[PDB]
Amino acid sequence: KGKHVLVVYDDLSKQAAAYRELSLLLRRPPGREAYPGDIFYLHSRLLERAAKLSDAKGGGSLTALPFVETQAGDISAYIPTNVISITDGQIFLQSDLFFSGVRPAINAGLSVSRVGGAAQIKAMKK
Amino acid sequence: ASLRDIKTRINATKKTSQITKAMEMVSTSKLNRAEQNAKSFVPYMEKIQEVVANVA
Amino acid sequence: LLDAKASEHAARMTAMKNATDNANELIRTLTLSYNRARQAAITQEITEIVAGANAL
Repeated sequence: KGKHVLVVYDDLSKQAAAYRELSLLLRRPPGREAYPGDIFYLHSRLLERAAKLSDAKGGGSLTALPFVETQAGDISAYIPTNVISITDGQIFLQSDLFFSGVRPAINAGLSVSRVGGAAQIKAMKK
Repeated sequence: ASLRDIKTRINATKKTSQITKAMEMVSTSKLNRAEQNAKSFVPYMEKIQEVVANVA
Repeated sequence: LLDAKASEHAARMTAMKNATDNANELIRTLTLSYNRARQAAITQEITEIVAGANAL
């Protein structure tokens, strides 16, 4: 309708756990870490629906902020890698920074944002 | 933790051991050269302290 | 000052010796942990494959 929406998903890790439960109970063949073969298909289908519509379509937009929880900083698990590969950028929060008084604990080094520079007013760009 | 954390810590320890060993090997020559430099002034000090001890 | 430099070099040499020894002890302990970590990882890999194969 031409509006702008901000969608926040709180635990795609928990969603994937539920889908793994369903897949295993239906006796579908499992992949690595017992995950179903189409968990990446599921997440890609979910996340590729955020967009910036052209002014022909009304100019509306929908931005998504998925969350992924990692166990003791292992960013190399199956779901973390799947979600990392899909999104345009990532923001990393670390307990080492969090408890050292640095909060919010964005690790500015690891974090990336590919769109960045076209999403910043000129004053902030300078 | 993970193999990532363990191997990262091992690599950091390895690099630090390399640096420390290099510093030690540097320091050995400095010790020897300092000793052989200190050997040089000994007769001069003995001469001057002989004269001052005579006049003392 | 010459004996001061000699003492400084000797202190550096001994301190680097101690640092190297401590680093090598850390390395042996961390490798001893690495062994059990990678062993558990291998067991997880094999078990995860074989238990999925067994039921289907």
